[PDB]
Amino acid sequence: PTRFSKTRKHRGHVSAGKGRVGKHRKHPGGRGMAGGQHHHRTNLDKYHPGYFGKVGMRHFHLLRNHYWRPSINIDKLWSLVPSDVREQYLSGQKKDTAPVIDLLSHGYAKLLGKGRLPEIPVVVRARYVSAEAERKVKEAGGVVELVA
Amino acid sequence: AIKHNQQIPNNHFRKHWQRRVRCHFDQPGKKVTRRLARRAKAAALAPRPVDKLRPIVRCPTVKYNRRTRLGRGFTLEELKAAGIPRLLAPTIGIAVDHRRKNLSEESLAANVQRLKDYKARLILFPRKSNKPKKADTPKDQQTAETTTSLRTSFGVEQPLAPGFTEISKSEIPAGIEGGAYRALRKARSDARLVGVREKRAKEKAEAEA
RNA sequence: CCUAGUAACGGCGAGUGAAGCGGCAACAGCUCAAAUUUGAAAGCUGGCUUCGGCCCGCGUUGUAAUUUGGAGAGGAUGCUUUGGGCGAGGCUCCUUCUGAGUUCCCUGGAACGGGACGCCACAGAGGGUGAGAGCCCCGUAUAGUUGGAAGCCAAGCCUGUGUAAAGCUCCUUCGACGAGUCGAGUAGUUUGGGAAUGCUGCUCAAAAUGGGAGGUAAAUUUCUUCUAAAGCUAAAUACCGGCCAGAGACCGAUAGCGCACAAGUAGAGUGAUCGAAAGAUGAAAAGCACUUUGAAAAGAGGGUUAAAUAGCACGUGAAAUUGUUGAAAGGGAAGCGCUUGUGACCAGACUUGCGCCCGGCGGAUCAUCCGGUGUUCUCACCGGUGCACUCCGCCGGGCUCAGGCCA
RNA sequence: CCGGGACCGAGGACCGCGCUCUGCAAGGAUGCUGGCGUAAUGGUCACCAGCGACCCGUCUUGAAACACGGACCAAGGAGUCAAGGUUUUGCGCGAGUGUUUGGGUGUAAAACCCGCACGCGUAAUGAAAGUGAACGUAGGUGAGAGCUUCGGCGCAUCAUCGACCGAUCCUGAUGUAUUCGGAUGGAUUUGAGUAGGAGCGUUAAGCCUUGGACCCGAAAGAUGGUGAACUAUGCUUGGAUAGG
RNA sequence: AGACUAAUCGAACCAUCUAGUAGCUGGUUACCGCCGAAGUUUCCCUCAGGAUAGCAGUGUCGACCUUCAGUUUUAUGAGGU
RNA sequence: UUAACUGAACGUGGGCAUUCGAAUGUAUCGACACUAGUGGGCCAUUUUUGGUAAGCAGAACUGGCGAUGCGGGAUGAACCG
RNA sequence: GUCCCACCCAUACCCCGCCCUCAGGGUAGAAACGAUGCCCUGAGGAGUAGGCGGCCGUGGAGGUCAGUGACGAAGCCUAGGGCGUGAGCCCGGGUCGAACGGCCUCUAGUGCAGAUCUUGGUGGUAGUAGCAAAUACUUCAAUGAGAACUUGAAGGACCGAAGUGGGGAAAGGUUCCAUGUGAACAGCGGUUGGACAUGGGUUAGUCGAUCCUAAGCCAUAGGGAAGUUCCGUUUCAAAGGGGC
RNA sequence: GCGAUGGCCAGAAAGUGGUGUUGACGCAAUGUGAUUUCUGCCCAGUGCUCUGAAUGUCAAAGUGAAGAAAUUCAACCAAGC
RNA sequence: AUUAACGAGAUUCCCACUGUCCCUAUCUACUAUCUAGCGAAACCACAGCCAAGGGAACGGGCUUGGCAAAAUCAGCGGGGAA
RNA sequence: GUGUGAAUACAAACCAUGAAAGUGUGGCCUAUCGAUCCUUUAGUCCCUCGAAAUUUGAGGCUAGAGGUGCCAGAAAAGUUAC
Repeated sequence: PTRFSKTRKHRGHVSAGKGRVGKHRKHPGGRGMAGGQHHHRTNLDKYHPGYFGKVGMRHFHLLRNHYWRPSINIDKLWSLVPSDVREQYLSGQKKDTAPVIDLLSHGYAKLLGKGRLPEIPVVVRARYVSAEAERKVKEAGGVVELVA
Repeated sequence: AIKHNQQIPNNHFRKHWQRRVRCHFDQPGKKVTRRLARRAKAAALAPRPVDKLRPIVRCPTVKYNRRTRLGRGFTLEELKAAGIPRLLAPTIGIAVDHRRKNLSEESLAANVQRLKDYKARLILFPRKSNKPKKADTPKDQQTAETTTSLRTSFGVEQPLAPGFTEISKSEIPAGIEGGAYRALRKARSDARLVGVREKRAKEKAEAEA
């Protein structure tokens, strides 16, 4: 909508708000990132430190699929079972059954461990697992298998 | 000419891009044309479905390894096991994949089940009405409700194996002897040192003897 | 569409920049060289023929059948499969036909305008007729209906039939597979391709479990996946150049294409080429008969029209600039701001209102009660009774209050 | 304590502070009277009169300038659009969010419905192989709006001392494919981290980059074509120039 | 003679690339209200120009925290005009 | 760290307000976000450098013109109010 | 030169009225309110470059006024009125002939004095500069509305055979002749015209072109070049013509 | 400078061209400028030209050695300098 | 270095000649001039009397003074930094 | 309140000197010098060459050197009197 924009309030004032001494010429300073090392160095060194230079080794023909392994913490593990079944377990009316959660189906590969866990035995099937995660799931009463 | 804190721009507008701009102002119009073509195709193939049977297939990378999907055609070994002539198969709507082959036995077993229950649901009008043959339909179980999609009636039942199950306590197994984190570390280090360890062993035996 | 502004290239500066996987649209598979039919060139252009054939020619330095890696050839074994002719009925194209007022009054030159009364509607999209017309006219909506030509799809019927050809299951053994090509060195160009991604020129020039590829140069030993140097084939995709059709929160004659008009025309240059300006009388020309002045162009009367303040220099007709009439000022500029004065011209406001007393006129009907209805449930409406010191309207006289401008 | 003059009259029932207290000069003007009821008061325009008054736009420390543009009138005439960022305002959902590449349907370029994948966010750090976030009621201290049984509990945020994850430098337990593994404990080191999630889509404004980029403006450079009717040189074929 | 090559020659004329680039001249269209500057520091083949800090506007949030001050007094230090 | 519970930092508990320990003001407290113009200056009292001097060139604290009309110096951006 | 009385006026100071901006308060058992309203109190107002807020106009789109109009819509003229501080809005009088407004949202090719701006039109200068090379005209009569530049007769002159004579090549294209004629052209006039209108006019065995070659151009045999095409004209060619 | 297997010059190339229907009393490239009288010294510098005994320098290809290979190390080495 | 002849080549002197000059005067033709007919252009912020002052340091406009009378014709080259 | 040059006070090691307390992180103090890319050396015994191994080769991480004097750092000869 152009009916309310600052260009409609400039009609009648010569120079259209761009100044009388500096007249808004075409390209004073150069096009693009010109002068990066010469007259725009102050900007490129107060901000963006690290722009120039080379670092690290290179890698020909990277295939991103080789590096697919999304993770999941340990406090969100209980959010993988439906709500109605979940409340039955946490409220304490089963006492004799344990859920076998399969991370791979729900789209996870590694089970990291960050939070706490309630003292109910479970069974986890993962591709990768961390040292801290293993300890917590084991002291709760369950075990973790490797499935590939 | 940067003036403030911004993100360093990179806009690939430096050729004569204005000469190659594509606008899709005919999105609804095309849709209408496609639907007209489908109805014409459906009317030409009067009693037959529109699509063609595909087999079940597992995705080929380590990512996406879990899901399954439809393939292109059935392999020659699959057709032979179900007992279907090599040349008759394409005519009756079953496809064929010149260049796929079966390594395991679950995909083989899955696909032969697919063919077998399809042949049970297949009618087959004779080539001439006045002279029926032995492999044709006997003209009395010939009137029934038919399907036309063949993608919904024969799609993948479940791409991903059930998320979770339940088992009685005191039936949960025990892990690997020492941990399940030490198991991974050990299995990694072994493959790292396969070359050196074997070489050292071989030299000692030959040198001693 | 996403991968992705990612891996990578780059005076590693400015900048440049793909591919695999994943979801969908559309789906369709195949033929030649390398084999001896060898118990019978079984093949083909041309000419003549009466339609059955014949003649010359091509060709054994290889024309048909058979085979193309999915295999296949050669063997057994038992099963199964294969020709013609009709054809209801349906789908495309053009062409015949389709409901309702011009009723009554007013303004107007002319109703398609205003008022009163009606009718049709699977049709109130659009245009014309003397001004905004659903019913004056063309068309518009729905499924049939008149007639005709050429094609397609197709329910189901009637007919032959073998040692000709085809398909499946097993096997000792065989199993032919594209050369100045692949590859290497060197030079140039190009790519994101980095001890060199593709292409091309020059030099060297292969092999049979061989060869290529496996994104960092080399040697040794394994592994994975395909089978090049011969060929054909619809659909999803691009485009307004050609032929047609439907539309727009687009422009409205200095705009919109250079062109709404006898526009790529008139015109300029030796030439390649450059390239405009220009829409609108009135409903209907009814485009001014006749008299008179003038050599004529034309003028004045007189006519047509609702209007000539529409007269082919024609709808409406602004400003710059000019003429006539009326008013005013002017001793080397004019215009302008604050404040009076003279002259000309002019908008407002006031011209009564309310109340009380007395007299006259006319009317239905004040308080109260009874019945019915509504509603905010205690306040009202309608019908009857109520009949003159009650109520209402008007006129005449008197009185209080207020109301315009300057002081 | 008594005179003389000028300018002004805002507000619109009582409510107040007071005094000389049947009232008042106390929280803002009333009373009596005259002429005229129209050009009289008032307004617009033209002219004379007293005082004042250099031509606009622009560059510039400085313009009325002997600085530049401008004879007059009518119409045309200049910060826009797209992709990608960023902060702020309004809206929907919320650990999730986003239908429209596509399909179904339709009174048909409208409106309505559908879901597999996918993008951003939910986890960081190293060049990399890799590893990967709780001792405490998710800590202690000083302030903090608010609540409170009055003792205290203390959101957001500010300052400070600690704890945990990755990288770097030391330390080197039980074990053992005897050369593999790296527990435990430290360090004037380091991170775009954790420590009871805040994001995704869309609307509007300012700003930035590439684009013809607010509008008009070069001396040059390249690709492809047309000219010896003037003039330069030459070839073939012709013509012309008294009398001493 | 840098002379002539269609009034054009120290490199002809015509169309396209082409709206070629400009740190340089010129212009940039209605009204009212509130706030209201700089020609200075550092860097650049920088000196008719840019980035950076400063001066300015708008939008807010935390309290109404009771803190602050281009100033004076009292006590106590430094200076070489 | 010291010969040492001798110190150093951070602390628990208690005591000292009856008056929180000079004047004046508080017509303006703290923090954050995004961004415009500017980056040629000139004049004056006092101090002062080069120059014979200049309506010349170059500096320090402050006040002005630029960006500002009004009354006075007859006239005049910088003077007096 | 020093001292002492009175007096004169700034947009400065004091008091009062009015406008706006900013700040602080009151207003529901609602007899209540464009609550974005009303009422009470105090202070302030200069400004280029620049920032923000509020309002007014133009061309189109959705909704609504059951809006105006041939008994006169839009447009234009008007020292005729009213409103607003202002951009602007509303009415009276004249001309004209078919469509047009108010309110809330959406949308943009949206507001002009300048740019030696673009196109079109018109002025002062101004009835001014000027219409002066090539020796030159005069009398009578006729036609005609009108005669210096039409015709006849008579005078006076010039070109003075390297002519202002008589014919041609290039170029021009009906300009040649007759009859008639309003306006336009013949830089004055015009009955006259190379102008305007209507008709007519160019005859070849003997004059040319057609035939032959010159300087030169282009096919064929061949060889280059990605190609449009460049070379090649007797060349490394099986190239013909005469009789019955 | 040149005896045609050649000198000077055109062309992208060619079974292509100009000088050339030419052959040193000729073709091609330069300087001075009638006649008369003359035209001195300098080969260090910049150019042009001449002979390869001298080995100083030296590319691709070729030769020898090490290595399992990529590769590295050595001689030999045309014209020009 | 000289050099006969030649030159619309540059330079100095002499004889004859003359309005080049002392020093100006007169005559003829065609315009300019007036009339009848026809009839443009450059240029132009507004315009057009001076002296001094200050000012962007040389004003037509400002301040202080001088002054100041309609409408016009032929010449002129100070100024309008034409 | 960026970089370069230079400087100050500690911490953890290993040392010199002195009987000892102590002193010493270049010259008694104020100047004496240098980015990205590339090459080269030192260090661990470290990571990678992405089908799997072993040795060559190459690429990485940390610290120095090869230099920009226009010294916050382009690679660069004249004339125009056409």
